[PDB]
Amino acid sequence: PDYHEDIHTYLREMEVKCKPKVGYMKKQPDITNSMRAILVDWLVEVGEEYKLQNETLHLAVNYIDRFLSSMSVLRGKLQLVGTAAMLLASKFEEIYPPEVAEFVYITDDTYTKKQVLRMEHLVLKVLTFDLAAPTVNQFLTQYFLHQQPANCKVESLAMFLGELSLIDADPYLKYLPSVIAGAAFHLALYTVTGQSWPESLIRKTGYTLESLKPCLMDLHQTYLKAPQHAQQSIREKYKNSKYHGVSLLNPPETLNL
Amino acid sequence: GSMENFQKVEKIGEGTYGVVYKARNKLTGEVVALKKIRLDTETEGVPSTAIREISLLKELNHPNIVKLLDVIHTENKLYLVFEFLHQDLKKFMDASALTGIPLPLIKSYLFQLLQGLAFCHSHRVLHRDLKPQNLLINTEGAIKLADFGLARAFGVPVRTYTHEVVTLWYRAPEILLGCKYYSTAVDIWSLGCIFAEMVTRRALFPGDSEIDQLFRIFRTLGTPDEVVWPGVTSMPDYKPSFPKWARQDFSKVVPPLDEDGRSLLSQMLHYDPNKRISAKAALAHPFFQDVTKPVPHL
Ligand SMILES: Cc1c(-c2nc3nc(N)nc(OCC4CCCCC4)c3[nH]2)cccc1S(N)(=O)=O
Repeated sequence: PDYHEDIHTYLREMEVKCKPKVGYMKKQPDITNSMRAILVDWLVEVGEEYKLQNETLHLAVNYIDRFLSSMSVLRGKLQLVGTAAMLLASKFEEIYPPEVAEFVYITDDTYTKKQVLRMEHLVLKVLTFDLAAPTVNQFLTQYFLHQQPANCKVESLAMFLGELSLIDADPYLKYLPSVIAGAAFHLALYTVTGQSWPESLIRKTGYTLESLKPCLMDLHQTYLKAPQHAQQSIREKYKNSKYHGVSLLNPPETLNL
Repeated sequence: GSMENFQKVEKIGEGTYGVVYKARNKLTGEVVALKKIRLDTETEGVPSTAIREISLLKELNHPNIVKLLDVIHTENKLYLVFEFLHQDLKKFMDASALTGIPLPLIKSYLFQLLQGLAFCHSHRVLHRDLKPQNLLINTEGAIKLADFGLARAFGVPVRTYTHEVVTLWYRAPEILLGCKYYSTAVDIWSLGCIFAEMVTRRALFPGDSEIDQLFRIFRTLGTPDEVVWPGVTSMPDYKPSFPKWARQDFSKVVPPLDEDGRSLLSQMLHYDPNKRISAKAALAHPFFQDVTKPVPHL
């Protein structure tokens, strides 16, 4: 574990500072949680079409939630915010980000290339360039090293659950990425192998099933209800072999906490 | 407008990014280094390199990492305001070519550089371009990492990152061999090369090409095999036709060095990245027992 503990400790400090305002949607006169779900679901699809890292998707959503925490946006411009956030996440995170034109193309010519570039700049100003945010994905990835044994179904199912949390500002905004990761991991572990949140992760994170329970109860409900959610892109993506078809698995009916 | 308080003193260089000036704040007297970055306002927008450099420097706050003081936005330009440092390690080595840098100063500089690098690594940042041109010194004995243009935030565990990284002479063999994963070890390798360079007054591995660079390393450290580097023969660009050179005795590689210095150096240049020493563990090395902070003679 070369620098693993320092890094984990540092991201635990940063997820607190890069956290969006929990209330924010109530303060937006024109947009809702239902519109934000639509947008994130669209971003999922863009990630698939351009084969972007899942990390890129998680960063983009964090940038949008922080931007909307401080700026009032009309609904006609919401997709513009998201296009610029995804472009910035790509530039930050990808080896080969797609060119700006591809981001203009993917918005069906709703917006101009100048609009996208100007929005890029405004997003940067509003976030003051603070782009290295911890995401649910960054914690999951570390939590995966405590697997006994490593299990590719558990990993993909965890990622799927984490991704589902991105869609629903209510209730997931309330929770830190480290906690959402803990819940997703445990829920995945249990669904696949009947097993539980590792003792070694209690030591690392300081979280127990007891502390994760609130997030867990929400996440389990999200999972059981996923087939009926208006947004379906995450379920579709996670049908492919790349992800071992995990969205096709049966959620457990009970948790026995 | 936003730059009205800055008086340009002189140009001090450039990069692919744009121009670097020395300037003074007309109101406070503060002398600074200004980096000017052109925005591709009809094409690509703000460049990925600047985005990474700015966000990463805003996180890293350490005595051995150059200070970003401010970021000034215009519609067409971005100005980075940095603390002004006297010169870089490259120019200091040239000034020192006849005498050599005294060993207390080499020790001090390496110590500080490792402190800065440990700080980066602890904050999940890879520098990926350590070289003497990118290390800045002041007139009091400090040295600082700079040009985070090629840096990146890494994940635990890492995934595959950009292959085209680190200037050739300072580039780790795992990169040269095309390995799928690389990690903080590549910065330590760079630092090892820079350490040897300070000592012998010439680049350790001045290759003219990728294959040449690799062979210069093999000729010095011995061609690696499965016993010193488990997995080497499985790398994407490993070739069974590689000539097999015997390792040379380190007191020939770095004559002026003591047993301790040689011990440190060999651990920084170990082939297997998973065994190559970490910056943090290097801080604890006996070589550093007696470190002081001399003033260079500029
Ligand atoms: C370096 C230098 C400087 C010099 N002082 C500097 N101070 C800061 N803070 N940044 C710099 O740029 C770092 C950046 C520039 C692009 C390449 C490396 C990263 C500086 N360059 C001022 C007079 C003379 C000299 S020199 N060449 O030693 O005579």
